[PDB]
Amino acid sequence: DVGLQAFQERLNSYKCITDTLQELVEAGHHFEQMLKLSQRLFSIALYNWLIQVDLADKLLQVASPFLEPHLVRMAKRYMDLLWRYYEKNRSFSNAARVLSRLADMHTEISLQQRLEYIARAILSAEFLHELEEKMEVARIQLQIQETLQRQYSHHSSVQDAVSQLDSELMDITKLYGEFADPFKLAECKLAIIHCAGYSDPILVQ
Amino acid sequence: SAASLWGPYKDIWHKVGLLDKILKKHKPDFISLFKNPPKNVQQHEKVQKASTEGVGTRLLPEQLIKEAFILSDLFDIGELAAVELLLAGEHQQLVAVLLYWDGKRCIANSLKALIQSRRPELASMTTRFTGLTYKVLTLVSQIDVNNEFEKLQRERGLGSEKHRKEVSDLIKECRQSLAESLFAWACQSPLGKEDTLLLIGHLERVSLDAVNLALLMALLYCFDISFIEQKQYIATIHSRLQDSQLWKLPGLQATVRLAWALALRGISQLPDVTALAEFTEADEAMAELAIADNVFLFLMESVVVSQEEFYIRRVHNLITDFLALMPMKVKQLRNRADEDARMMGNEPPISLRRDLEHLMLLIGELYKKNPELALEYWCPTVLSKFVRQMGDLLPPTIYIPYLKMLQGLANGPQCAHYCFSLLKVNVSWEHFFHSLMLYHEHLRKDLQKEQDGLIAFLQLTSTIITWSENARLALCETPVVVILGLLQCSIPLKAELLKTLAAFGKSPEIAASLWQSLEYTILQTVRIPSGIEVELNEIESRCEEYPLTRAFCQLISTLVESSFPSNLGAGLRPPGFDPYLQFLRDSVFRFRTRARAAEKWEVAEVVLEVFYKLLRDYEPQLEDFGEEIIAYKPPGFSLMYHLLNEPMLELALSLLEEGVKKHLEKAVQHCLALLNLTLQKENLFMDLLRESQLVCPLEQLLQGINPKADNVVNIARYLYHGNPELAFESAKILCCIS
Repeated sequence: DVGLQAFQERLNSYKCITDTLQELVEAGHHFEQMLKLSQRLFSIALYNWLIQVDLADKLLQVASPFLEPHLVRMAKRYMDLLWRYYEKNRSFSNAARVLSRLADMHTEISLQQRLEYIARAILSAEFLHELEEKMEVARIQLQIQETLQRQYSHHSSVQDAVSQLDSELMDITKLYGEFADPFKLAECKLAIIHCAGYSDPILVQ
Repeated sequence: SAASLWGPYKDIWHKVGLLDKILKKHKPDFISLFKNPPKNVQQHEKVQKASTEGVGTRLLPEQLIKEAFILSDLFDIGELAAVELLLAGEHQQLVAVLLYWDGKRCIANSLKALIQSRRPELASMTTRFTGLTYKVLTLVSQIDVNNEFEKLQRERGLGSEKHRKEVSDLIKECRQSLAESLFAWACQSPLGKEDTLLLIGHLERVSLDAVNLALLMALLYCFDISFIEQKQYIATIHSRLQDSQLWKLPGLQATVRLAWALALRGISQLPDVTALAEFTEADEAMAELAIADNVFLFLMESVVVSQEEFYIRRVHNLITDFLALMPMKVKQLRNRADEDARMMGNEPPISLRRDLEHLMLLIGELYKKNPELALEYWCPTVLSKFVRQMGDLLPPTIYIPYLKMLQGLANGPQCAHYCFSLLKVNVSWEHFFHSLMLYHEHLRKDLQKEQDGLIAFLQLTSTIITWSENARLALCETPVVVILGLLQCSIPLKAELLKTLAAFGKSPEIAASLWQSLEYTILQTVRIPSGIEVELNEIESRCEEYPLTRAFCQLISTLVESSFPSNLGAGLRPPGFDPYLQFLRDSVFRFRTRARAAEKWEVAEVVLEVFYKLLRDYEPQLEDFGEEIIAYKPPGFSLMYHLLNEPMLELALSLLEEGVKKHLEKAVQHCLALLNLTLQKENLFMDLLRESQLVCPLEQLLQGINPKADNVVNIARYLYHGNPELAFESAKILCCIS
């Protein structure tokens, strides 16, 4: 490719810089020098170094103009990067957009968190349109999930359903057909159709 | 993520059977495991909405939702993934389920093909992550995790066995494919000892598990190619194992380790390694400990019970290595065994020291039916050495398995020939004969140990005689006389003996000598008055037990084939073959009421075969297209006579009514053929044959056949069946009946 050799060589030097940084632990003068340098592989590498250390919180602090692109590229234990990112964005709009994606994301994150993301995202209030619908559908799953516990028709081993529920937002029809009808949750079904806004009186009745 | 679709894996596989780097580069999907997604609750809500997305989206109907849900429950799998599975495969009833297993099936196979087949860039690519190696053990564990059983237990009520078996099949094959992969790696020679220890632990977690055999294809070759592993590592394992002798519970580990030692000796014969170690402490002491720790029984067990090629070849190498490198140990055990017993021993006491014999059995079971391997023993005059040595261990306990082991070797017609030469030329057959004779004398004069030796004795003679050719005649000359004498004595072995004698039975005119023996042996103690039953009593008295009868039937069957001499039994009783058939009446008549089913068919088949032969045993066409005497003599007459009897025809008929192992199927064929022959020449018997000799007429048979409807219906049903013998003949019968 462009030649790999350059890459391998620099990394050794970079490791040296990181290695030296570690030894430092008049700490500040040393660090600011590194950050206040123009080298986008260096900084990206530095950040990568920081994440390994679990220095990641410190990352929020770093001003460097290089940092923003670093987070963005890395954005998709990345979740920490994202927890970092929405927090990173002082701006409300940018922060919200991330948490939304956070919730929507395909890595396993509990619904409670998915909702906490939405609760956070909503607070930061068409993006709004998507966020609110999300909150509504998510809530339904929570309700369905809660009922599943009470229901005695269920088997503990068919935990899979809960995993599915907490795991992600689901299609309304999927929620309706798969869950509500088979588990006869009439109330849930009704609420769901509310959100859908299904008017048909016969079916509703 | 990974493509949940079956098709790409299938196509790629066909390519290799073309390899496109592009598809292969898709790469890591050959993870094996579906580790990351299990059933997800979060995923369910997404699904229930009926709108789902894939890693475009699709609307999902209620029907599809249910199929998806069943999958998640059945395979603890993520709901969305389950969806992709359904989409990929044609949607039909539980199509997703199929894709799920299929996806895994070729993925494992491809990995297997690459690792085993290829030496290559790609082989390097697959291995390089060093993702596959990590996953291999876990993949195995994934199969193991009890999902199926719990469901069954829960299921017990409305059980669905069929769907379960489907799953069980796919998984078993997967484990089998996994076995090849692990083996392939060994050939591939990954880096070192750490894996072996982990693997040994992994296997240990599983002693009765049959599954252990799958691993037996990884370990043995691994030990075999100790040279590849670095000496530093080999030395460490050596020390590790020695300390490790504990494991009284892990029989399996003990055996594996023992195998390691077997291999180590060869490897250690490099001057660096060998000089350092002390033979007594380093090898013999521990190996001896392993044998004590039931290492041998384990090896025998694996052999007894049972990717055949890797297993057979690799195991064969182990067994041979054991023979060549190990003999100091064998001698040690041999001497040990001779001394231990002292002139009430329970079977368990006998078996304790029996480790050497167990080795012999190991050989017998492993080699049996594998003529490719068996030949090696006799091809050049160490295995050959091994036999000679085994031949010289006189104690009856060892002597017996020795006989058995050889029998296993004798399998090929070709090998049987060598076995023939072995005794004949380079123990001799006659000595064998002499021993049989000696036992005969002791038993009669007196009037388990012997049974053990004798049973083996017969087993060996029988195996060779059947396979051999002209040698059969020679063997006939040493064993026939002694063989006959032995049968006379009452032994529990008589049945076995008859089987052997039958094997000797020659097709030619030469046969008459044997006939004399048999007639002498039913008639010898007989009080035969002028009823018919008296003759029957003669046989029944002699053939008291079932094994006796089974053996008798086999012997008669062989003899009957172009059977016997004239005026049989002259002087002793009324002459002729006829009384033998009447005896069959006793058998065939209470055959139907046989208490084991397997046993039932066992007896029934021989009689049917004899039945058929006897019918053939006349040439009806000569008439159709000393004569009186000849017509009197053939068994065909008596056969027809009895067949007409209603218990006889009926029994034959039901065989047809109730049709379908494959063995049972043969019985059916004979039933049909028999009836056809009767119908064809029923007329000949009635008008040609019967008057010559002369007892009673025909009618009962027809009403049973023509009027029983089911028989007619069943035969009709048979025509369709692809056994041509059954179908072709079934067709003929209806013709004759009409």
